[PDB]
Amino acid sequence: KKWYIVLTMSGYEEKVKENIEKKVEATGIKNLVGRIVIPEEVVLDATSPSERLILSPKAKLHVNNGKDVNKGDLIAEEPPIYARRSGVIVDVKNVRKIVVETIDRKYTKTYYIPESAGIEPGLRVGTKVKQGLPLSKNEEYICELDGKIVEIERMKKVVVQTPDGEQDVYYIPLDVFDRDRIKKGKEVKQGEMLAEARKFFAKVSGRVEVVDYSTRKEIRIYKTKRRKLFPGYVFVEMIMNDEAYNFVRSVPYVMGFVSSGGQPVPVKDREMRPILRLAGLEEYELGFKVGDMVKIISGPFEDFAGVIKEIDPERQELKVNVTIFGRETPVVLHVSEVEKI
Repeated sequence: KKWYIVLTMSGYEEKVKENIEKKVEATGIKNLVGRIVIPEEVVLDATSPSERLILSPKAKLHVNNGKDVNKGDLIAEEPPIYARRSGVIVDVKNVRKIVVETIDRKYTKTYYIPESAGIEPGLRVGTKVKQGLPLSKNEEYICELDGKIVEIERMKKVVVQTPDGEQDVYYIPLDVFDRDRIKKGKEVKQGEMLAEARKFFAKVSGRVEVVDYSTRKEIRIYKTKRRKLFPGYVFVEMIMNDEAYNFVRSVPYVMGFVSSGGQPVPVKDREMRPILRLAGLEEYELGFKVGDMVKIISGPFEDFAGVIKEIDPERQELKVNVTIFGRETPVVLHVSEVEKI
């Protein structure tokens, strides 16, 4: 029913959590121990993306800058495609979409090379291209702009023709192409879904960074590292009495509790709050120099004093030393989360 710190040897925290969890299982005593937390700090650990997903500007994102995700999470969703006007399909054509990002950055060049023109072998995401270099195995469709491919995708070009003769062009991603809905000669109606929505899941675990442009959205996922904030501490939620005490105290590798005199001290609310926030167990809201005293104003460690120790501009990051549990503790955070006092 309350938080207590269990002492272990530095670097044995995880074993103690497992042991405790097992003892609970092998024992059937399930009313003593609740949640068990080993406060870790997730830091960036990648010089560049481990996934870069490129998406339409109309892509619903289920993530957001700074967010941390696991290898299977839904990170985005592309809406369905709808016929803008009524008419008949007059052409359906296999077409490769090749999106080139140029050194002049900022916005991208999309190409559509008819499959019947042979897509050049050797073209992949990451491939450098220069002007004059063909993209098609034959003539036509030459690259007009030096850059790199950031997306290549098979599609169907669907041309719907209105009764008076005008035309709408849609590019259907192949994997959602629907042979019975989408075929030359078929009547489409305004509002008709020509293709379903698409989902997207993290190919990798890490921290997301999204670019939100009018030209396109991106999700980038970077490999992160985890660092135990307090070696030798295990925070365990538990009723505290003889039985609970002895129950956890006698776990292998459990060395004791943090306690003044007798029965162990339940962590002060103020000191536990960062633990909880780091644990995702609570849902929460200029010229700095090394050695500067600052106040954390946001985040897990909100309301804590600190000392700048490391500064990382062009990332607007700070490593500041904070005292919790009378322990000097380096925490990473954004400049937007501190004040210079």
